Amino acid sequence: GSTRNGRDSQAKRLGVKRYEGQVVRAGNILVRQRGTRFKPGKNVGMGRDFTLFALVDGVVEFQDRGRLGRYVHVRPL
Amino acid sequence: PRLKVKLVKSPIGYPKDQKAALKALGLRRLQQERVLEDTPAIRGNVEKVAHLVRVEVVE
Amino acid sequence: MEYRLKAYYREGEKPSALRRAGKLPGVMYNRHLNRKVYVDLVEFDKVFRQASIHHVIVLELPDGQSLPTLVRQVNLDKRRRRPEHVDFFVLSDEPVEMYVPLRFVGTPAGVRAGGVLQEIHRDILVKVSPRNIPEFIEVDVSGLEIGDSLHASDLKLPPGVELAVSPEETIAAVVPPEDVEKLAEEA
Amino acid sequence: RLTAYERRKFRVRNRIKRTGRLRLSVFRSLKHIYAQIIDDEKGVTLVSASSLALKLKGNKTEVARQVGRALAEKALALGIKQVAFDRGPYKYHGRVKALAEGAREGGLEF
Amino acid sequence: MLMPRRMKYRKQQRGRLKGATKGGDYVAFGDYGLVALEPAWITAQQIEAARVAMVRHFRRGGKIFIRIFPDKPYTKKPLEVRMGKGKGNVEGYVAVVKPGRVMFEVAGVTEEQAMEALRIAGHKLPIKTKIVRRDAYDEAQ
RNA sequence: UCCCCCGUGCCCAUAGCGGCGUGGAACCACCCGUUCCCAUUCCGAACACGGAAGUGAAACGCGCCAGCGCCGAUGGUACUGGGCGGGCGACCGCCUGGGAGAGUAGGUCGGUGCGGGGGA
RNA sequence: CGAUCAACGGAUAAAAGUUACCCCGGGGAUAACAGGCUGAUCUCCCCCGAGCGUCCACAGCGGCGGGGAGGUUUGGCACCUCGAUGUCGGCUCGUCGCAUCCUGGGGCUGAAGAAGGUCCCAAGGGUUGGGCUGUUCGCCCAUUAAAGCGGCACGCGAGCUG
RNA sequence: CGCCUCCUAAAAGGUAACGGAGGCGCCCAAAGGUCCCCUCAGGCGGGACGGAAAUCCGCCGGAGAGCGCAAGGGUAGAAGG
RNA sequence: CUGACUGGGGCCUGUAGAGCACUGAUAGGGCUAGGGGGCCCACCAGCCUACCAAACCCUGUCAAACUCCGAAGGGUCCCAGGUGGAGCCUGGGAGUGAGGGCGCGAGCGAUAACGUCCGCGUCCGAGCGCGGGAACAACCGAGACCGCCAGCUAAGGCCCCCAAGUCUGGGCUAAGUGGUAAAGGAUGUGGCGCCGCGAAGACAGCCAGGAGGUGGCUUAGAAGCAGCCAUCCUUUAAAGAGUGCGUAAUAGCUCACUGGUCGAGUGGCGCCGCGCCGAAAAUGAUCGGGGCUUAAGCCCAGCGCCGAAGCUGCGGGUCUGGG
Repeated sequence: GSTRNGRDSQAKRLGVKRYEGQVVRAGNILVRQRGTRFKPGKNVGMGRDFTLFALVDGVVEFQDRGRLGRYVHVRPL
Repeated sequence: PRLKVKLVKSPIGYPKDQKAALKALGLRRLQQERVLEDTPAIRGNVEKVAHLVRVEVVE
Repeated sequence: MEYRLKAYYREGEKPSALRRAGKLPGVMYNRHLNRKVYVDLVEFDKVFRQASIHHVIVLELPDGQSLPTLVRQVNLDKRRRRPEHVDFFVLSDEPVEMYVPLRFVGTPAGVRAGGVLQEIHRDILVKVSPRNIPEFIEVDVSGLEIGDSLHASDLKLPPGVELAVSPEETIAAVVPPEDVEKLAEEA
Repeated sequence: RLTAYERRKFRVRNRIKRTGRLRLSVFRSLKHIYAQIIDDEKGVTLVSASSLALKLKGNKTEVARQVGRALAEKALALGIKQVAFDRGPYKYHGRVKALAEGAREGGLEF
Repeated sequence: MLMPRRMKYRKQQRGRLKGATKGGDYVAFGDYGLVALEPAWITAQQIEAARVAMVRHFRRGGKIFIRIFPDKPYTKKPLEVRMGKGKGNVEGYVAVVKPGRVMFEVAGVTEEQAMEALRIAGHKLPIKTKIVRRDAYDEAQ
């Protein structure tokens, strides 16, 4: 008896890193995601790999706009 | 309101969170009583280990 | 027919107690009202088999109210096939939807030949008058053979009836019977 | 359901909403050109120019120039200088480009 | 016998069986049925044995209604092999059946025939069962 | 300060789909031409300019309709945190807190801000 | 820039087998024996009764399936034991279970009698000799009332043989 | 035997088994940037060759298409042409 | 003061569940392409098909790698509580890196293993210190500083061993079940609910009769006891051209049925509690034993009592922190 299966890639540690109502400095990774489960918004940047991060400082503000996808905002202090 | 709280059952073998809840109320031995102000936080810890402890609202 | 059943307002009693107490927790409502209630288990069963959803059921409230109602739905203990909560639809005025039984007059010629008859929908869906509820709907299921089928469009209706399903919805079919003769192939 | 008109409109306007500078929306009817400054954070029209209101005439390009300078004046009176131009569904050309020149030369920054 | 003609995944995990029958728990098609009473699996050989038993006891007419299906691939390893080194092969296809599951609906049959037929089929199956009738409880569901 | 229209936006279908009627004062649109600006992997279809012959047919706008769609209770339950038990086992009960999805009733043929033009 | 330094955090720039001729250190961290837990497999037992059985489901049978018991097989795990628990077979000596081969008792019969079949209760006693093979096992030989099946570390090497 | 995808994996992440499935060991000078333009699959009806399926037309379609290649995530208010 | 933990609030998640909106799988129908059959058939089409069979629709289900949804929860952060052998930082020293059992959620396995592999938790390890469970590391109780010829309780017990009730009240069981196992079976028993007929008299015990042509498909010549094609009524209690013994022939029996004699329950269902069988393994058996039956079992209600190294009381020691 042999096996074709048995291999699995490494855990990537995706997900949201800072939550709403949480102070962040600019440059902090907000969401480490594949594709855009959250879209960048107010004061929120997104690198080449869809990584959302703080553009300016302040507080994180998640906001779902229904059909318009889930956005993130960095509301300044 | 205040809370006469008598630890009336061993926490041994129970989950460490429950034991830590006992320490939060400062209870250390069996038969140890503590009247403590009923705060929703303290009342939360009491609710967590209510099965391990007896409670009576005194004042 | 008029099937009366005493209705009591469950106030804050735990449903497990009432179901334990021979009481069937239910709730009666319309676009106007909504009330937590309970009944007798054995009473609701006895009437309800007579008083299937096809029929008005007058809940005899404690205050003297006699509600023309309709069992919109009933919850069942799947682990026991036992009713566990009742949905009493307060059959007020302004004609409402329900299910009416089916009076399948006659026997299919094919069924007499040896085929098997299956009733697809043994009840029908109609938004009809609260006080114009025909208890039955007959059908000519005699002129059929094995493989013949009827639909919702062929059912004739009493006055004021509104078929609330697809007219092309088949409801009665005659399929080939179950025979050991076709089992030696399978033996 | 959308149109290349509509899809173009949300296209350019998403692109320009993206930056954050005030937007210069430019509707363009067959007989008129409408232009306004808008703060997407507030959904409030700051300054409103419109060929219809000015009662202009002549070549539509002409009126686009004129209303462009008019809106430039109304805005510069309010201190608004940097503003993102929104060509909307339109191609940046002809009347719309004439208006944009009406604002750039009108003292507006873009 | 009963078996899925194809599937996204050949093998499959066993999985807990606790809980009540989610779907298929009221007499829907036939007049009588054989509802389960204890959670258990039922292979295609067992479903088939109960089916042929029912049809034989009828022996004429009637309509049999199998409201279950053996999709989950049953699995055992080769005989006398040590543990590990892959997963066992697909012995066959079973069907999970929780309590409340109305396994069988027979219609187009006299009461006594369907009753005794469902009784024999009950003996063919590995679970305590209960013959029942289509009811307003069924009609209301 | 109200009605209409035109631009925007927000809420993300209760907002849609579908059918129905309706608007040309104005706006918008359709529309008239293609010399110009510009353009077609061909085409003035589109885009672009000049324009006003006619039309709201279309579109678009508004008002009606629940057929579809979407929203959706209340109860009840699944489930479950926790504390208890039971079961040979599969698994199952009970107390406390939480509590669905489905379905039912029922509801929705949008609401909202900003700025313009018109009107009252 | 030169990597299948791919055993891919890459021991050399550079490397395969064999040992019953073996040896040392360790291990019950781990195998073969046994024991142990499970009972898949196995033996046995019941459920349904399709069908057979002139007919007649059940004298005898018992399709397809189901539910059990035992723990003697082959197995699984690796739990004691690798500063040792000697492993098949035969012999001697037994003892025990009954899921009874005969002997005892009985039921039913497709039991005329006789002979049988099946089941039930029953472990007191018995269960032969030989050929072949290391064999157990099995076949055969001649019998027998019968020529039981198993446990006892597949009993028994501080009892023997090898 | 290294890395990617999914489940396993118990609604944070991480999480084992010689567990259940597939991949990678490249490729693109455009398959990169930017501006501008367009929106698919599919279904129906009509259409010479010509079809089931070429190209064309109209009609219905939120994406079920496509997005170089595994899966997934994402995506037409584009990342698609 | 930041800790564990707790409350408030904010948000993140796709699990259980549920559902079929995607992907599949899927049972039966409608519908119907299309292929299959029959003719009509090649002049090419057309009918019929109880054939298979798209797509679609209806009803009904499944999914670890499906999700229109979706918890309970958990994660994080802010605020508050929280002074603890709490927390953080900086250094020195470690050991450990063979774990195991139990519970729960999973995988593998055979929904086997005192199995293996994970997650959450606990205990042992290291607590083989203590009470109970007879004996027993992880099951129940409970964290052993010491002493006392003190007291109160935990689980567990209170008939003797063995301390505490042959304690009290209400039931059930008769199997020593208790004090071993399943399907399946069962006039076991106790309690239920459900329906029938019950004096225009029940079951029941009896008593008395109980059919005719005679033939149908007539045929292994039995109108009825035989493979069935049948089932007119008739005889003033009306009793079927039968259930079964003789009948490839009559018999005669007996039943349903006719009433009467007795004269009150009887008849049949479903539910539940506790029981029976089902139930055979190997040295001598056994609930730990003795024994135990309105229990000394099981269930329910109590009260009291016993019961540890738990706690309390006294005394003592010692460590940290404060005076």
